[PDB]
Amino acid sequence: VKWCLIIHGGYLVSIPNLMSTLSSLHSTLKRRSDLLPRLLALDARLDCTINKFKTL
Amino acid sequence: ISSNGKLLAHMCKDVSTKDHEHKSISVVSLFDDSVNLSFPLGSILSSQTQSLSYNTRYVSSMAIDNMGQQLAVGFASGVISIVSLADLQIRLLKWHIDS
Amino acid sequence: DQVEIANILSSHLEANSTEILDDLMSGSWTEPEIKKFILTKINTVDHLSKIFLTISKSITQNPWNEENLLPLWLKWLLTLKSGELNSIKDKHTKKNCKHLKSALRSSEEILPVLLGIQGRLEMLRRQAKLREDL
Amino acid sequence: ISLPNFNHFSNSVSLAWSQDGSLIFHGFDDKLQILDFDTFKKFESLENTKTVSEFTLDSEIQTVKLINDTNLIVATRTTLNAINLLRGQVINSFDLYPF
Amino acid sequence: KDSLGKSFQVPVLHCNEVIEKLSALQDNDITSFDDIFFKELKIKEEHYTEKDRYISDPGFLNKVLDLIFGKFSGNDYPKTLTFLLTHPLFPLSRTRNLLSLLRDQPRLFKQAIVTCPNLPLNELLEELFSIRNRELLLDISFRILQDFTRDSIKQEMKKLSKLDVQNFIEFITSGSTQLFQLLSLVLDSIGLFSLEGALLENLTLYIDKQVEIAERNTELWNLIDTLPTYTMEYLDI
Amino acid sequence: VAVVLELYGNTLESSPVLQELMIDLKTKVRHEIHKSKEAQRIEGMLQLLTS
RNA sequence: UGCGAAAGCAGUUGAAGACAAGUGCUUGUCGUUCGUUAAAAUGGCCU
Repeated sequence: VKWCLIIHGGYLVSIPNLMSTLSSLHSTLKRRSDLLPRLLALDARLDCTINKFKTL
Repeated sequence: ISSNGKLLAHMCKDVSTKDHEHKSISVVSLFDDSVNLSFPLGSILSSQTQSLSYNTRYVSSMAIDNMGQQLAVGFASGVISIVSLADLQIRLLKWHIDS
Repeated sequence: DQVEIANILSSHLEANSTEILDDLMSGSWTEPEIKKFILTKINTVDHLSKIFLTISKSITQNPWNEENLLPLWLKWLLTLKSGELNSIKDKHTKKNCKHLKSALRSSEEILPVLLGIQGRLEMLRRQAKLREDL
Repeated sequence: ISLPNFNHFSNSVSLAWSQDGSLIFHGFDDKLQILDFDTFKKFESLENTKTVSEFTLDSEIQTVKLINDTNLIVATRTTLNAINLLRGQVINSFDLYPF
Repeated sequence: KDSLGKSFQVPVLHCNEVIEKLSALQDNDITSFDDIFFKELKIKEEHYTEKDRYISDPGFLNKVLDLIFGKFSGNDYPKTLTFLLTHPLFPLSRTRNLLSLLRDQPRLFKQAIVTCPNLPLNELLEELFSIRNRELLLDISFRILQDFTRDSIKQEMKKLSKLDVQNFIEFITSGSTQLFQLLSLVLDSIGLFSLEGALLENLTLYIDKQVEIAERNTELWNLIDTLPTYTMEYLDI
Repeated sequence: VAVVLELYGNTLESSPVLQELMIDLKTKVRHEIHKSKEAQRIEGMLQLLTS
């Protein structure tokens, strides 16, 4: 995906209706990007527990 | 008030001033002088509820029989106590979790 | 060295001096030494309250601070020693916690924007690399 | 889709739509915009004479009502105004502030 | 849509008397003009308040603003200008060159930035990308990001020159929310082609260390959101 | 999982298998955080190309 | 509780009387009043 975006970037700029054409890519990235703060919060709680029983 | 409308039960605060138990329950027959009872709430209340919360001693509902032998007192903890008015003997019914 | 720094910190905490912040910000502290100090050398609720107040004020006055010793101190403090910090119900301590909350809240919104900018820069690096190669 | 693209957050949002469907009147906070539906963007005129698509008002818009294709009622937190779209002129304004 | 705007068919106060009194007031008399105008409107607050709806007529604003500019083109501006800058129904036409005329006076310039409606994106972005860096940069950034669409901001950054874009980039790199959104808009504006390798590498390192510190601060945020057989004991009797 | 950590955090210091489960779920969470960050970066790249 | 976008930002719960329990004293309670903007009676849902 990233190599396609890098190599064919100018053609993607030139073509219009890019969200409509790449609609699946946008939503697939949106879900993963939206899940981030909950993952970070769970990471911090699990850091607390693991560090506590590691010191103990 | 009973279903036929001949009997009236009421619970009153005045027993707190005039007696050891806080509240008094009085059953009066309206149209004639057949039925008259007055008893403190402390006799009805269980001996386990003094250590508990105030929900266990708070009367949220009452019902009185048409023939006047039964008095159902429902509390804020979800317990229904049916009192035989002739002998002041209670029976406990527990299904309700809330009031 | 580390024991001398810990003794100086204990003396400054006892004397309520302002040098406790300098002792915490000193580069003599390493992470196992920080963990050992937090595990053993703190028993006084007043001294723990004082070090928490100065750490929280120092972080709140500059949340986007490149140094990591003070955030490491706060992280290990909250990780290992939270319960007595909840028991301390001082109003100024609660207000300081709210201020530190307000200072640290903003970086949550920033992180998606910074990640997007980093992605754009990553594309620009690899496009320049392709243009240079061919 | 019309992207928000703002750091501006406001619950004072009203919409109106012309009966032929050509124009959408979007009142957001104090601004009021006219949008061409076909482009779903802001209305721009080639002549660009006596046609302003954005209205800036005194307070936040509560209601936008497009009566006919001509008359546009805008209720703010202070005043209730009628604007004639063809004329581009405010017919009359009333003071709703003491209520 | 075609017929819009093209029709061929065509506490009360005396605004005309207020304009006449302000005209009779002498030029460069800031105190006299302010006293007469505030006595005519009869509201105490220097900034605009919800009380005075009736002054919001536009022709009064045009005549008063023209009289102010004529009277104090060279002299110091009165508090009447401050009140009109706080006023929401400011005329659209004056904002085209408002900032240039009030650039010399910093207090009135800042008041126009933070309160005056309809400051155009042209002069706003030009003043932001100016090399003055007089710490009003945050207010200008907040103003443009709050009041203008991301597409239009990007389109105006397309028009703006590459050198000032560069200078803004090393200014950010040397050294926040509005700043990062602005940097994202600047990157979108310059696009694929034009960015130098050295500046790009410094910007990459800067963004990487900010990502590290941001993730660290979110961690701290969520941290704040977070019978033996034989026992030998002493007895006192 | 967070409610589990809140209620039963003391039994981690005793039970060894729960510690192994916590460490495995930690590694999985780190992998998913990396995937989410990568998706956000590609979303920014897509925004640069679309705009 | 007030305002505000969801984020948040400021702000706040005082008295009086009566009763109970413990031991005149202490503490709690309120089918009490006045003032401020301010868990737990083995007890789970029909055919």
